[PDB]
Amino acid sequence: SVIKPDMKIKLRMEGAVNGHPFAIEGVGLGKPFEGKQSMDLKVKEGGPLPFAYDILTTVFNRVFAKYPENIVDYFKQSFPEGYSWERSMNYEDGGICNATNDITLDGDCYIYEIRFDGVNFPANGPVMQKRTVKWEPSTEKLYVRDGVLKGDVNMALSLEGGGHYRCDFKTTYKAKKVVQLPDYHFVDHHIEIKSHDKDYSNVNLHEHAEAHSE
Repeated sequence: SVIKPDMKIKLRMEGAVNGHPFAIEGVGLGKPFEGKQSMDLKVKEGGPLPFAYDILTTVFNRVFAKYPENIVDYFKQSFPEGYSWERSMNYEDGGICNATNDITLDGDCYIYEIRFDGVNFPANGPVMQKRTVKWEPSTEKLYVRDGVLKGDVNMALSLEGGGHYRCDFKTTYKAKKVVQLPDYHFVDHHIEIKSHDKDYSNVNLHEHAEAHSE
């Protein structure tokens, strides 16, 4: 297979939040079969970012998910051609983020082309006022719809000062070539920023994911 235990990551994100443009590029590595990955992100345009960095982290590849033998792996199946996904993230206070990622493979490195667009975040909200701490772990529900894979997850950001800020995710994954379709299943996720400088110009982001079924 084209999927090897150790692979590299390279990405560029171009986006905007409340109409203000920015761009971030990253370099990382991961273990597709263990569902582990790490990366170093750097703001190239639009910094210092005037919004909570956390609204970006889950946009920074389900190929990095431990898939058991009894569960069809939609993602690892799609390479070398690769796959792409679209997502809408609806926050409880009206803020909404749309994102897309086109994932291709070059040798042993995945290449991401990411677009990010968020709007309607309240000026006094947790995002614009950067009052988030981290995302809580989550469980994504994945199911097939019209020959493609859909995935929804109830997300929540812990807020500095107590409480949580809820956001609902709705994603569509599209393999660039025909692959076997899986049965309804789940993917546990745990994303964490391990380090970063004061204004988040540099960020070290890690993620751990594992799939499973009833």
